[PDB]
Amino acid sequence: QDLSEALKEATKEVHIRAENSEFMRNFQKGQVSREGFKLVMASLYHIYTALEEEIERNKQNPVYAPLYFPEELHRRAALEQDMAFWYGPHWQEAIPYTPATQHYVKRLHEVGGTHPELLVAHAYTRYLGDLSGGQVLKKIAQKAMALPSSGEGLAFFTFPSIDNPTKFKQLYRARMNTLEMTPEVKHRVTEEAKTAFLLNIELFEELQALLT
Ligand code: HEM
Repeated sequence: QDLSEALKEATKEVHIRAENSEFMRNFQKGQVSREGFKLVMASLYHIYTALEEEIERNKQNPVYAPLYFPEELHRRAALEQDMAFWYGPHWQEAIPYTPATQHYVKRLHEVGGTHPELLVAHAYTRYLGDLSGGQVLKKIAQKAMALPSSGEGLAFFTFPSIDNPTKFKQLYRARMNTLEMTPEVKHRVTEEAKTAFLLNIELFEELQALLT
């Protein structure tokens, strides 16, 4: 069984739980406000910063290299633009760093520094989601908060280097199947992907609690 299929099958149930989390449920209803959106985007800034820092550390490592797509996927630069938009010129010292966010970042550095062979699980969970449900959220966010089609404030959800996300995802899944794979690595990677989904669910549950 190819890794791409193993990952889809391994995370299909927790995905349902994540897509139906209270924060996302409200988001999908269009009940997202500036305060809530700033909280999640600021948390993603910390998360993607840590993820991409570990990706850079392991870009030459064969256990990850085939999936090294900085130009097409990396979000840090986009998030820095969004942070300046939502938080202003001094966003660096204005944005929050919640406990759930720190926990996520913590696991990211553990994987990147000690278990690099599992890094693919974390890139898969965030990036492929960004190119799927993330595109739906972008549309909802634009309508709910009156964000311009010009993209300001939603740079994170925009991939100017990917003409067709559907096609890119297929390329990505295929590339995931070229990584050196053993029963040991395959089992652990699917396990870490489930953990990645849980870290996201816990972030959303936390943010929702902070807002309510
Ligand atoms: C906001 C609610 C969500 C919606 C509307 C949504 C919707 C979708 C849809 C329609 C697909 C299928 C795309 C395809 O076959 O190419 C998908 C795939 C995916 N989603 Fe979500 N999603 C949501 C939440 C999430 C969350 C919170 C995560 C984890 C951060 C996530 C990560 C993924 C991943 C990793 C895939 C790719 C699965 C695969 O093809 O192996 N999604 N999502």
